[PDB]
Amino acid sequence: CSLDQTVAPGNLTLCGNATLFTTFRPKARFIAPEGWMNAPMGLYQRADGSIHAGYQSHPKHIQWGNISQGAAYSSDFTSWTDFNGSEGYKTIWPSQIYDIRGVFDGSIIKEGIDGYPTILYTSTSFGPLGATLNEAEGTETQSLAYTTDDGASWIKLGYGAGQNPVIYEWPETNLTGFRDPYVFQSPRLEALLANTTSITNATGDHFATISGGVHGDGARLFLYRQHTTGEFIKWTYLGPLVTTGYKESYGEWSGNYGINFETAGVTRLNPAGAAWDNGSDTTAVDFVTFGTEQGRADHQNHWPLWAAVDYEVRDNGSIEAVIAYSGVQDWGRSYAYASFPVEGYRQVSVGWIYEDDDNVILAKQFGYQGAFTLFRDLFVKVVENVSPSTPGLFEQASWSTKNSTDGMSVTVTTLGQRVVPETLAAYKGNSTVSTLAPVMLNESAAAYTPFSSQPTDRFYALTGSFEFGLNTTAKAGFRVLASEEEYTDIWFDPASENLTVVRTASSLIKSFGNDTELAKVKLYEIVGAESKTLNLTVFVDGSVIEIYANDEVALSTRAYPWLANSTGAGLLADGTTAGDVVGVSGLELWDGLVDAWPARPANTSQGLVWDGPTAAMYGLFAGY
Amino acid sequence: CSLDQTVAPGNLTLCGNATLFTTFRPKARFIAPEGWMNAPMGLYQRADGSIHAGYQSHPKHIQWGNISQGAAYSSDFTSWTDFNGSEGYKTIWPSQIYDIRGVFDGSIIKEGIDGYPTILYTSTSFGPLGATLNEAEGTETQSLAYTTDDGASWIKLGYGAGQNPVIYEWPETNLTGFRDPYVFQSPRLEALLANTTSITNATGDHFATISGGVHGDGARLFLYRQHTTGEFIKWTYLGPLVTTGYKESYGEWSGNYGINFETAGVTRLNPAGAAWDNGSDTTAVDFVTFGTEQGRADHQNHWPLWAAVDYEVRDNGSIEAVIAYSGVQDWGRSYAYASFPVEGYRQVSVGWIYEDDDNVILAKQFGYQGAFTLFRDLFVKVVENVSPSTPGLFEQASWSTKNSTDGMSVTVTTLGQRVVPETLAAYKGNSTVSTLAPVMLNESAAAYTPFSSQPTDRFYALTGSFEFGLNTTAKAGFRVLASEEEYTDIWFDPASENLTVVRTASSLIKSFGNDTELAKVKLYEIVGAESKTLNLTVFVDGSVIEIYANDEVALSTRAYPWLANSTGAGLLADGTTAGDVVGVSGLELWDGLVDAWPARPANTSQGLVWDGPTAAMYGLFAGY
Ligand SMILES: *[C@@H]1O[C@H](CO)[C@@H](O[C@@H]2O[C@H](CO)[C@@H](O[C@@H]3O[C@H](CO[C@H]4O[C@H](CO[C@H]5O[C@H](CO)[C@@H](O)[C@H](O)[C@@H]5O[C@H]5O[C@H](CO)[C@@H](O)[C@H](O)[C@@H]5O)[C@@H](O)[C@H](O[C@H]5O[C@H](CO)[C@@H](O)[C@H](O)[C@@H]5O)[C@@H]4O)[C@@H](O)[C@H](O[C@H]4O[C@H](CO)[C@@H](O)[C@H](O)[C@@H]4O[C@H]4O[C@H](CO)[C@@H](O)[C@H](O)[C@@H]4O[C@H]4O[C@H](CO)[C@@H](O)[C@H](O)[C@@H]4O)[C@@H]3O)[C@H](O)[C@H]2NC(C)=O)[C@H](O)[C@H]1NC(C)=O
Ligand SMILES: *[C@@H]1O[C@H](CO)[C@@H](O[C@@H]2O[C@H](CO)[C@@H](O[C@@H]3O[C@H](CO[C@H]4O[C@H](CO[C@H]5O[C@H](CO)[C@@H](O)[C@H](O)[C@@H]5O[C@H]5O[C@H](CO)[C@@H](O)[C@H](O)[C@@H]5O)[C@@H](O)[C@H](O[C@H]5O[C@H](CO)[C@@H](O)[C@H](O)[C@@H]5O)[C@@H]4O)[C@@H](O)[C@H](O[C@H]4O[C@H](CO)[C@@H](O)[C@H](O)[C@@H]4O[C@H]4O[C@H](CO)[C@@H](O)[C@H](O)[C@@H]4O[C@H]4O[C@H](CO)[C@@H](O)[C@H](O)[C@@H]4O)[C@@H]3O)[C@H](O)[C@H]2NC(C)=O)[C@H](O)[C@H]1NC(C)=O
Ligand SMILES: *[C@@H]1O[C@H](CO)[C@@H](O[C@@H]2O[C@H](CO)[C@@H](O[C@@H]3O[C@H](CO[C@H]4O[C@H](CO)[C@@H](O)[C@H](O[C@H]5O[C@H](CO)[C@@H](O)[C@H](O)[C@@H]5O)[C@@H]4O)[C@@H](O)[C@H](O[C@H]4O[C@H](CO)[C@@H](O)[C@H](O)[C@@H]4O)[C@@H]3O)[C@H](O)[C@H]2NC(C)=O)[C@H](O)[C@H]1NC(C)=O
Ligand SMILES: *[C@@H]1O[C@H](CO)[C@@H](O[C@@H]2O[C@H](CO)[C@@H](O[C@@H]3O[C@H](CO[C@H]4O[C@H](CO)[C@@H](O)[C@H](O[C@H]5O[C@H](CO)[C@@H](O)[C@H](O)[C@@H]5O)[C@@H]4O)[C@@H](O)[C@H](O[C@H]4O[C@H](CO)[C@@H](O)[C@H](O)[C@@H]4O)[C@@H]3O)[C@H](O)[C@H]2NC(C)=O)[C@H](O)[C@H]1NC(C)=O
Ligand SMILES: OCCc1ccc(O[C@]2(CO)O[C@H](CO)[C@@H](O)[C@@H]2O)c(O)c1
Ligand SMILES: OCCc1ccc(O[C@]2(CO)O[C@H](CO)[C@@H](O)[C@@H]2O)c(O)c1
Ligand SMILES: OC[C@H]1O[C@@](CO)(OCCc2ccc(O)c(O)c2)[C@@H](O)[C@@H]1O
Ligand SMILES: OC[C@H]1O[C@@](CO)(OCCc2ccc(O)c(O)c2)[C@@H](O)[C@@H]1O
Ligand SMILES: *[C@@H]1O[C@H](CO)[C@@H](O)[C@H](O)[C@H]1NC(C)=O
Ligand SMILES: *[C@@H]1O[C@H](CO)[C@@H](O)[C@H](O)[C@H]1NC(C)=O
Ligand SMILES: *[C@@H]1O[C@H](CO)[C@@H](O)[C@H](O)[C@H]1NC(C)=O
Ligand SMILES: *[C@@H]1O[C@H](CO)[C@@H](O)[C@H](O)[C@H]1NC(C)=O
Ligand SMILES: *[C@@H]1O[C@H](CO)[C@@H](O)[C@H](O)[C@H]1NC(C)=O
Ligand SMILES: *[C@@H]1O[C@H](CO)[C@@H](O)[C@H](O)[C@H]1NC(C)=O
Ligand SMILES: *[C@@H]1O[C@H](CO)[C@@H](O)[C@H](O)[C@H]1NC(C)=O
Ligand SMILES: *[C@@H]1O[C@H](CO)[C@@H](O)[C@H](O)[C@H]1NC(C)=O
Ligand SMILES: *[C@@H]1O[C@H](CO)[C@@H](O)[C@H](O)[C@H]1NC(C)=O
Ligand SMILES: *[C@@H]1O[C@H](CO)[C@@H](O)[C@H](O)[C@H]1NC(C)=O
Ligand SMILES: *[C@@H]1O[C@H](CO)[C@@H](O)[C@H](O)[C@H]1NC(C)=O
Ligand SMILES: OCCc1ccc(O)c(O)c1
Ligand SMILES: OCCc1ccc(O)c(O)c1
Repeated sequence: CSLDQTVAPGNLTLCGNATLFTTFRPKARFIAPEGWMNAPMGLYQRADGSIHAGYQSHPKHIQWGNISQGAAYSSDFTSWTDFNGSEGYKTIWPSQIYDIRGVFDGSIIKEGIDGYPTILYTSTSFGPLGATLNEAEGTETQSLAYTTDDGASWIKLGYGAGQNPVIYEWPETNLTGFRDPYVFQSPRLEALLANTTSITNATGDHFATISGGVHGDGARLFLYRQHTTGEFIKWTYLGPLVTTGYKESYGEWSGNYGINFETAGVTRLNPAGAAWDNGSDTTAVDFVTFGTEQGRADHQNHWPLWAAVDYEVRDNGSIEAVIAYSGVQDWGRSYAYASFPVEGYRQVSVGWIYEDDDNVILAKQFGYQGAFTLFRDLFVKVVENVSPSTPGLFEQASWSTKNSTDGMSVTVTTLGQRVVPETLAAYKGNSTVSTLAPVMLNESAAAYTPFSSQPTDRFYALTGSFEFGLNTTAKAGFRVLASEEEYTDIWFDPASENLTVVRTASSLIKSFGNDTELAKVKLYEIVGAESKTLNLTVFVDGSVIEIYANDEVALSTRAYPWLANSTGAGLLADGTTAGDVVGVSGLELWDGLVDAWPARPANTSQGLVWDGPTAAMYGLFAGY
Repeated sequence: CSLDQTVAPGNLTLCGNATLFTTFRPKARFIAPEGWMNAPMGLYQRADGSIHAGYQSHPKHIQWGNISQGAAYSSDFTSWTDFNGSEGYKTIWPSQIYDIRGVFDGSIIKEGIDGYPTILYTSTSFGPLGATLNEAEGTETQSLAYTTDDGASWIKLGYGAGQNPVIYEWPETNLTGFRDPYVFQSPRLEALLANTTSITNATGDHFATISGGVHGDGARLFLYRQHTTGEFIKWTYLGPLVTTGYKESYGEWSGNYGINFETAGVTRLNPAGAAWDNGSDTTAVDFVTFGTEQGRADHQNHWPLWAAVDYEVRDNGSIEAVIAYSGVQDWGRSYAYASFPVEGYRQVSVGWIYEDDDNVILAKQFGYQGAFTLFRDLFVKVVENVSPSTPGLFEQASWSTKNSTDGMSVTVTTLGQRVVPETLAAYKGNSTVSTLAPVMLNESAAAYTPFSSQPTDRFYALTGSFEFGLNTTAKAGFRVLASEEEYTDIWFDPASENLTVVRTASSLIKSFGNDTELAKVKLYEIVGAESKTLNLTVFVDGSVIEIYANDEVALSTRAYPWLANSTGAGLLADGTTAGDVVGVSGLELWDGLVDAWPARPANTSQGLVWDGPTAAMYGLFAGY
C-alpha cells in the first residue's frame, strides 16, 4: 500500500483499515467522527438556540447495524461539537427487546414527557424487516425517550402495557413498512379537524406521520393525532394522509413513488420560510417531503421527493393530502431528508449523502461511510412575470402556474431550497475569496478554461450566473476537482433542460461509481427578456460535490480523484459560437470553507471491528 | 374475595394481585422477594466465606420471561440478604443482541477475568428455542461476565469477534438444546487427559459441560476444556461426556433419560464430601447430576437425576463417562439442581421447587411462584455389613454392591444427600423443640395419632426412626398440615418399597394439584438384624413439604390447605397388629424454624405488571 498521490494509484484494497481516512474526507460539513452513518434524526433547536442533530450511527464498522443515534450540537449549523458520554458520541442505542434490532429514525416533541424534549422513534425487534419481505406486526414499533440534559442522554419509558412501545398496532394489514415517526404541530390541521373531534376523540396539539405502504398497492403515509394535549402515550390513528400507486410516477420532473415511503415529513411554508397560520395565509402552501424505495433503477433504488398538497377532510375525521404538484428534493446520491422548525419562522432541511462505493471495495480503507448534506432553508419559491412562451410551462409538473388577469404573464410557485445563510457567511468569511471577471463564452472559448484563481485543496465553493439565448443549443458549466488526468464536469444544456455531472474521468480509481448524474431544471423565462439565466453554486468538500441551481434544484454526488493536484476548477463550454454566446457573470471562488469540527483531530478513526461468526447466525447485521 | 381462613374458601380467583402473598408462602428457605423464580445459578463461596446464590428471576410477573439473575448472600446457607442495586435484586439481565431473549443458567469461574469471579452463562437470542422445536445455531450461545464488587454487579465482555459470546458453534448438528454451562476444576480429568494434550492442544485447568442432546437420538452432555490456563475466551470441544438414548430408562429406581439434558453438572465425591484427588483415592466416585426432559408423564415432564460414572479416555483426547449406576436426586416437584464447592471439602447442591398450580389459576393472587430446596451436602453414602438377603440387592440399580471375601456381607455405595448442618443447627436452635416419647404402633394404633406436642403454624420440622419387621406388610409415616378436613399423608410401605405423599385431602382449594407423590426407598438390611429401619425427616415451610429418608432419598412437594388450623402433625399407621408392629423412636418436633429473610417485611410484593400486546407479537414470553 503506497499512499503516493503524485503517481497512479496502486491496488488500494491492500491498504489497512482507515489508511485512506483523510484522503477523500469532507471537512466543512456534518459527518460522524468515524464509521458508518446514515439518516439525520432527532433534529431540534434547543432552549439556548443551539441546534441538536442526531444521526443513524454504527461506530467502528463500515456497514449498517446495531443502529443508534450519534449526536452533536452547533450554534450556527456550521461549526459542530460531538457529545461525549459513556457510549462515546452515541446517545441512544439498542437496549430493550422492543428496540434491540435497531434504534431507527425519530423526531422531537420539544415539550414532551415532564416538559422535557422527547423523541418518538422507530424501535425495531426481530423478524423479516423490509418492503420486499413478509414483515409482521411488532418488528417495527414506535417508542418514546426524553432528555433531562439537553441531549447528552435519553431515558426511555419502561417496557410494557401503557408504556413503550407506544404505537405497535398496524393501522392496515400487509404493510411494506411502518417507521420514521415525524411529530409536528399544525394550526392548519387542527383548524381542519376541529369540527370532527367528536368522531375520533383526538384533540391533542401534536400530529405524527408514520411512513410505509401496502404490499402490491403502493406507498402510504399514515396520520396519527395525539389523543390528549400534554399526554404522550396515546396516539390515535386517523387515516392515510398520502396514498400513491405501486411504482406510480407523476412524470419526468417528479421521480417515482415506488412501493414504500421512508423518512416522510409534513410542513407548511410561505415565501419567507415556515408558515404557522391556520389556512388564512393565502401565500402559504402545505408540503410533504418523503423518500421512496424500489421506484428507481439506480441510486440504490431511492428517490428523495416532495409534493405540494391540498388537504381534504374525510367524513371519519381524517385528512386526505391530495397531491397538487410533485418534485425532487435532491437528484443525486442523497436520501433521508429531515426537516425541523427553527426560530424566526424557518423550516430547515438536511439529508444524508452516501458514498459511491456500492460494492464495498474501499470502505474499510476509508474507515467511515457517509456524510450530511448542507442544511437548507425551505420556503415557497415565487417567480413573477413569467412569460407564457416558456417551454413546457403549463405542464405544471413540479410547480404551479397562475395567470395574470390579462393572460400575458404567469406567477410560478414551487418549493425553494437554499443553503442556510449562517453556513454561507461562515464559508465566505473563512475562505480566500476570489471575485472573478465576467467571461463571454463564444467561438474562441476552449472546452475548459481554468479560473484565473485556483483552489488550494478539495474544500471550496463556486458560484456563477450563466446567461443563455432563448433558442441556444450551447452547453456550459463548471469543471471541478480537476487536473489533466482527473476531473468532474458539471454541465447545463438548456435545449434538453438537463443539468448533468459527468464522472467518466472523476478518478483513476476504477472501483468508485462513474455514472452520469442528471437533474431537470426549468428556466422560467421572464416577460420581455431576450435571455434565460442559470445561477449555479457548487460546494466541493473532500469527495462531496453539492450543486444548487436557482434556489430550487439540488444535486449531491461524489468524486474520488487520486492525484494530489486534482483540485482545479474552471468554466466548461460546448457549442458556443459567435452567434450562440453564453454570458458568465457573478463568478466567485471561495477557497478553504470552514473546519466544521474544530475539536476533532484530522484522524478520528478508532479502528474497525468484526462482530464475529454470530453476525451471520443472527442474520440482522453484516457484522463489519 | 374473603380471606377468612376459618370457613371454606370462596372463589379465590376473584381476589386481587398478591392478596394471597403470605397465605402459603415459605419463610425458612431461599425464595425471591416476589414474582417468578426458577433455577439456581451462579453459585459460589465468596472470598469472605459467605455464599452467593443467584437464581433465574422475572420480577413483577408470575410466568417466566426476560429471564435474569436475581441474587442474595448468606454466611450460613440459612439467613439471607438481598442484593440491592440499580435493578433492585437483579444483578444480570438481558441487555445485548446475544442475550436479549434471556440470561439463562450459568456457573462460576472463581479466579476468572483479571482474577475476578466470572460467570459463564447461556446467552439467548431470537428464534425457536426448545428440544421439541427446530432450534438453530446462535439462539443459545455461552457468554462471560465478571464481578469487581463480589456479586453486587457484573460486567459483560463486549459483543464481537474474540469476545462475547465465547462459545457459539454447535459441536454436533441438529441439537435439541445447548445450554447451562457448568464450569469445574478436575485433577481427575486433568490426569486422565495428560497423555492426550498433543492431540487437542487444550491444557487449561477448567472444564465446562454444556447440556443438550440430538434430535431423535437422545440427550448429550458435551465436554469442553479451557484451552490455556489463565485465558477464558477459548474453550475447546473435546467430545460428548454422557450419551443416553431417546427416552432410555435404566429402570424403576432411575427415572428416564428423556430427549435432552438441562442444568447438568460434574463432581467427584468420597464418604466425607467432595474429593479433589486425581484418581488415587479408591473411596472416591465420579458423579454427574442432570435434569432430563420429555421422559416423564407428569412433574412437567422433568426428572432431576444423577449417575455414578467411570471415565474412559478416547483416542481423540476426549472422555466418555460410562454410567455405572443411576438414580434420582429428588422424586417430587423439584428440578434444576446446581452443585458447587464449599470450603472443608464439601460439595453443596440446591434445586428449585415449583408450585402445584399448573393451570395458573391462583398465581397472580400469590404474586410469586417458586422457591429453592434446602441446601444439601453431597457425599458417598456407604452402608456396611449389608445382608445378601436384602430383597433386590444385586440389581445394583441406583447403588453398587461389593461382596466381602467370604460372600456373607456386602458393602453398598450410593449418592448421599443431607441438609447442610448449618441449616439444621439454626432451625433447631431457633425452634421450640419437643422431644417425643417413642411409640409402638400395634393393634391399638389409630390410623392417625397426633403428636403430644403440636406445631403452632406452617413452619416446622419432624423426625422419626421407623423400625419394621423384615416381612412386614404394615405401613407407617407422618401426617402434616393437618386439621379434621385438610391433611397431607406421608406413608412408607416397606413391602412395595414405596414412599408416598397422598394429597387427596391436602386442600379444600380444588385448583391445586392433588396427585400422589412417589419415591422408591431401599432399606438395606444389616447382617444379624431382625428388623429394617427408615429414618424420615420432614420440613414443612408454608406450602413446601420436603422429605428426606436415610440421607439418600429426597422428595419435595406442595400442599396448600386453606384453613388456619390445618397445621397439625402426627403418626400414621396402617395394618399394624399385635404381630406386625412398627416401632417409632427418635421422635422430635421443631416448631418455628428460622426467618430466612430477616430484613424483608412480610409482604415484599411490588405489584404485578403486563408487558402489553407486544408480548404476543414477539412471542418469546407470556407477558405476565
Ligand atoms: C428486562 O429486565 C431489564 C432490567 O430489569 C429491564 O430494563 C429495565 O427496565 C426498568 C423498568 O422500566 C427500567 O427502570 C426505569 O429506570 C428509569 C431510569 O433510567 C435511567 O437511569 C437508570 C438508573 O440510573 C442509575 O443507575 C445507573 C447504573 O448504575 C447509573 O449509570 C446512573 O448514574 C444512576 O445511578 C444512580 O442511581 C443508582 C440506583 O438507581 C445508584 O446506585 C447510583 O449511586 C446513582 O445515584 C439507568 O440504569 C438507565 O439506563 C438504562 O436505560 C437507558 C435508556 O433509558 C439505556 O440507554 C442504558 O443503556 C440502560 O439500559 C437510565 O439511564 C426510571 O426513571 C424509571 O422509574 C420511573 O418509572 C417507573 C414507572 O415505570 C416508576 O415506578 C418510577 O417511580 C419512575 O417514574 C417516576 O419518575 C419520572 C420522573 O423522573 C416520571 O416521568 C414518572 O411520572 C414518575 O414520577 C413520579 O415521581 C415524581 C417526582 O417525585 C412525582 O411527581 C410523580 O407523581 C410520580 O410519583 C424506571 O426505574 C430500567 O432502567 C431498565 N434497565 C435497563 C438496564 O435496561 C427490561 O425492561 C426488561 N425487559 C423486558 C422485556 O421485560
Ligand atoms: C450496540 O451498541 C451498544 C452501545 O454502544 C453496545 O453496548 C456497549 O458495548 C460496549 C463495547 O463492548 C461496552 O463498552 C464496554 O464497557 C465496559 C464497562 O461496562 C460497564 O460500565 C459501563 C460504563 O459505566 C459508566 O457509565 C454508566 C452509565 O452512565 C454508569 O452507570 C457507571 O457508573 C459508569 O460511570 C462512570 O463513567 C462514565 C463514563 O464512562 C462517566 O460518565 C461517569 O461520570 C462515571 O465516572 C456501563 O455503561 C456498563 O453497563 C452496561 O453493561 C452492563 C453489562 O456489562 C449492563 O448490566 C448494563 O445494563 C449496561 O448495558 C457496564 O456496567 C468496559 O469495561 C469496556 O472497556 C474494556 O474493554 C474494551 C475492549 O472491548 C477496551 O477497549 C477497554 O480498554 C476496556 O478493556 C480494559 O479494561 C479491562 C479492565 O477493566 C480489562 O479486562 C481489559 O483487558 C482492558 O484492560 C486495559 O487496561 C488495563 C488497566 O489500565 C491494562 O492493564 C490492560 O493492558 C488493558 O490496556 C467497554 O468500554 C458498553 O458497556 C456497552 N453499553 C451498553 C449500554 O450496553 C452493544 O454491544 C452494541 N451491539 C452490537 C450488536 O453491536
Ligand atoms: C394485576 O396484575 C396484572 C398483571 O398480570 C396487571 O395488568 C393486567 O394484566 C393482565 C394479564 O395478567 C391483562 O389482561 C389482558 O388484557 C388484554 C386486554 O387488555 C385491554 O383491556 C383491559 C380491560 O379494560 C384494559 O385494562 C387494558 O389496558 C391496559 O393495556 C393497554 C395496552 O393494550 C394500555 O394502553 C393501558 O394503559 C393498560 O395498561 C387493555 O386495553 C387481554 O387481551 C388479555 O386476554 C388474554 O388473557 C386472558 C386471561 O387468560 C383471557 O381471558 C383472554 O382470552 C386472553 O387469553 C388479558 O386479559 C390486563 O390488561 C392488565 N391490565 C392493565 C395493564 O391495566 C393489573 O393491572 C394488576 N392489577 C392491579 C390492580 O394492579
Ligand atoms: C480491520 O477491520 C476488521 C473489521 O472489518 C477487523 O476484523 C476483521 O474483520 C473482517 C471482516 O471485515 C474479518 O474477516 C472475516 O473473517 C472470517 C474468518 O475469520 C477467521 O480467520 C481469520 C484469518 O486468520 C482470523 O483472523 C479470525 O479470527 C478472529 O475471529 C475469531 C472468531 O471467529 C476470534 O476468536 C479471533 O480472536 C479473531 O477475532 C477467524 O478465525 C471469514 O469467514 C469472513 O469471510 C467472509 O467475508 C470475506 C470478505 O468479503 C470473504 O472473502 C469470504 O468469502 C466471506 O464472505 C471474513 O473474511 C476478520 O476475521 C476480522 N479479523 C479479526 C477480528 O481479527 C480487523 O482486525 C482490522 N484490522 C486491524 C489490523 O485492526
Ligand atoms: O438510501 C440510500 C441508499 C444507499 C446507498 C448506498 C449505501 O451505501 C453505499 C454507497 O456506495 O453502498 C454500499 C452498500 O452496497 C455501502 O457500503 C456504501 O456506503 C446504502 O447502504 C444505502
Ligand atoms: O422444570 C420444572 C417444571 C415446571 C413446573 C412448573 C412450572 O410451574 C407451574 C407450577 O404449577 O406450572 C405453571 C406452568 O404451566 C406455572 O405457572 C407454575 O409455576 C414450570 O414453569 C416448569
Ligand atoms: O437506519 C434505519 C433508517 O434508514 C432508513 C432511511 O434510509 O431506511 C431503512 C433502511 C432499512 C434498514 C433495514 C432494513 O431491513 C430495511 O429493509 C431497510 C429509515 O427508514 C430508517 O429509519
Ligand atoms: O430459565 C431458563 C433455565 O431453566 C432451565 C431449567 O429448567 O430450562 C430451560 C427451560 C426452557 C425455557 C425456554 C424454552 O423455550 C424452553 O424450551 C425451555 C435451564 O435449562 C435454563 O437455563
Ligand atoms: C499533476 O500531477 C500529475 C502526476 O503527478 C502530473 O503528471 C501532472 O503534470 C501534474 N499537474 C497537472 C496535471 O496540472
Ligand atoms: C488487489 O489485491 C487483492 C487482495 O486484496 C487481490 O485479490 C486482487 O487480485 C488485486 N488486484 C490486482 C493485483 O489487480
Ligand atoms: C378513515 O377513512 C379512510 C378512507 O376510507 C380510511 O382509509 C381510514 O382507514 C379511516 N380511518 C379509520 C378507520 O380510523
Ligand atoms: C393562461 O394563459 C395562457 C397564455 O395566455 C392561456 O393559454 C391559458 O388558457 C390561460 N389559462 C386560464 C385558466 O385562463
Ligand atoms: C468562520 O467560521 C466560524 C464557524 O462557523 C464562524 O463562527 C465565523 O464567524 C467565521 N468567520 C468569519 C465570517 O470571519
Ligand atoms: C378448625 O377449623 C374448622 C373450620 O373453622 C373447624 O370446623 C374445626 O372444628 C377446627 N379444628 C379442628 C379441625 O381441629
Ligand atoms: C369464579 O370467578 C370467576 C371470575 O374470576 C368466574 O369466571 C368463575 O365462573 C367463578 N366460579 C364460580 C362462581 O364457581
Ligand atoms: C401485598 O402488597 C401488594 C403491593 O403493595 C398489595 O397489592 C397486596 O394487596 C398486599 N397483600 C397482602 C396480603 O398484604
Ligand atoms: C471424539 O470422538 C468422539 C467419539 O466418536 C466423538 O463423539 C467426538 O465428536 C470427537 N471429538 C471431536 C471431533 O472433537
Ligand atoms: C456375592 O455374594 C452373593 C451372596 O453370597 C453371591 O450370590 C454372589 O455370587 C457373589 N458375587 C461375587 C462376584 O462373588
Ligand atoms: C438461629 O438462626 C440464625 C440464622 O441462621 C443462626 O445464626 C443462629 O445461630 C440460630 N440461633 C440459635 C442456634 O440459637
Ligand atoms: O403559447 C403561448 C402564447 C402566448 C400567450 C400569451 C403571451 O403573453 C405570450 O407571450 C405567448
Ligand atoms: O440369596 C442370598 C443367599 C444368601 C447368601 C449369603 C448370605 O450370607 C445370606 O445371608 C444369604
